[PDB]
Amino acid sequence: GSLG
Amino acid sequence: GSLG
Amino acid sequence: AMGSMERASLIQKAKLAEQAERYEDMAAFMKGAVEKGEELSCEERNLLSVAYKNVVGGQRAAWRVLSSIEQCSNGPEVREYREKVETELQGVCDTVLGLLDSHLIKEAGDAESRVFYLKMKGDYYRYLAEVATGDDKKRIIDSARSAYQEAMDISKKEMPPTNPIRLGLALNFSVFHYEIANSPEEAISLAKTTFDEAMADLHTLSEDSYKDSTLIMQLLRDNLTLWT
Amino acid sequence: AMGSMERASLIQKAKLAEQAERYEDMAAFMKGAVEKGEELSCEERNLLSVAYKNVVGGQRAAWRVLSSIEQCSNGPEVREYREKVETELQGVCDTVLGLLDSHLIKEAGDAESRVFYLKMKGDYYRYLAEVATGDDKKRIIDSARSAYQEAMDISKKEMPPTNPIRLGLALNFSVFHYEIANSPEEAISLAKTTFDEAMADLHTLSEDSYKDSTLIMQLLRDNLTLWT
Ligand SMILES: [Ca+2]
Ligand SMILES: [Ca+2]
Ligand SMILES: [Cl-]
Ligand SMILES: [Cl-]
Ligand SMILES: [Mg+2]
Ligand SMILES: [Mg+2]
Ligand SMILES: [Mg+2]
Ligand SMILES: [Mg+2]
Repeated sequence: GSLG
Repeated sequence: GSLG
Repeated sequence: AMGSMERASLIQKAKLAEQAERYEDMAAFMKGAVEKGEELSCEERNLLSVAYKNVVGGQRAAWRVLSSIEQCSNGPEVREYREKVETELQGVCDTVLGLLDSHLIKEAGDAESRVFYLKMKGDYYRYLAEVATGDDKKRIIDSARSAYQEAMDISKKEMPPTNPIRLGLALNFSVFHYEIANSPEEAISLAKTTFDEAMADLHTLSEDSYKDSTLIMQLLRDNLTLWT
Repeated sequence: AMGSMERASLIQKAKLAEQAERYEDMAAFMKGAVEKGEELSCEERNLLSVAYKNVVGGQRAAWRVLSSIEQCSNGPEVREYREKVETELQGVCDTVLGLLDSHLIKEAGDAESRVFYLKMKGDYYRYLAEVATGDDKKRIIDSARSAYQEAMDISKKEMPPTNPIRLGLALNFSVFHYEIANSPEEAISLAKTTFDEAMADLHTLSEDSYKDSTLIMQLLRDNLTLWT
């Protein structure tokens, strides 16, 4: 679910 | 175009 | 190691390695560039982050496969090879943390650089925490939280709520809360406040800035959908 | 290097590395297994081939990206980094060729093992030829052709026309003709004869053997569509  |  | 290669040549080769999807090479070129001792431009910080994101992303996905297999099993081989992959992952995190501590963060005075590097420090301690066990796990979690908090404090004072750096920091700190810190309510509150604050600021943006910000807002929304 | 690890543990770890998509690790585990000196079973030969296929496949795709960029450009960096990737590719091919010469091929007496290893020898010389220039290129091409021809001669004498080993050898030798040896007619003739001979033999097969053979026949057909 994090960035990228 | 080869195998795999 | 890359000590004999020109900084500009290291940057050029990092961009070639990105085009070739050779992310271990790209990371080694960017480590060499950092170790030249000069501060990194915006473009160069992004090259550094992309390189190591991809390298550790591979290691994380492999570690997850191996840990799943090891858990199912619970001879020594699965444990041995999960430990080998784990050690190599920890090494990559220790390398990135080392570049930030020597001496990227201390030289970074502008908000865009300082927030970027402190978010990175949070993210790489967060990957350490994903594989850590016990008390050790506590001190690493607290390192991640501290880094993310310092970055949040500067971003809220220095950048607009739609700034993509600020939005990506909030996205990752929200994931830290939900996945590492066992604080799903803090995760949802952060992601919701961050989304609503950016929504309200969108009217200020050009068409291209609007696309950059809304892209990351959609990631906050996708998490909120998953978590609620 | 893997000298202290049990053969069976190397095989087990190669299968774990395949599950984790860690193909460099899988190849190193399988190199260790080969260097134990014992012949490889069918399953183990497939592990060896998959590991190095994936490793060199990555290197080949990267080399193609870099060579394309270098050609467009025609400082030293693109050439330097294409040469680094090229050298590492040649190293991986030399390693596989070395395992086949010391001593896989000479111990392989059954047609399934001997054809498999000689096809591999053809394929890794073929990857060497893809990056080779000039006269050097000639001797490497001839090594590939010789290996493929010996494998074809044994397969035609010892295996049915639908045998997947035999069909995959013919597929790759046909690609060798079209892409390396500048012999597109030989490529089309080989692929067409191989397809028609297998078609005629399908009636002999079980449902599962039929699926294995028709899968490779479709690859010959896809090439024939591309080439005609
Ligand atoms: Ca191991
Ligand atoms: Ca280079
Ligand atoms: Cl690395
Ligand atoms: Cl390798
Ligand atoms: Mg200089
Ligand atoms: Mg609640
Ligand atoms: Mg033993
Ligand atoms: Mg003709």
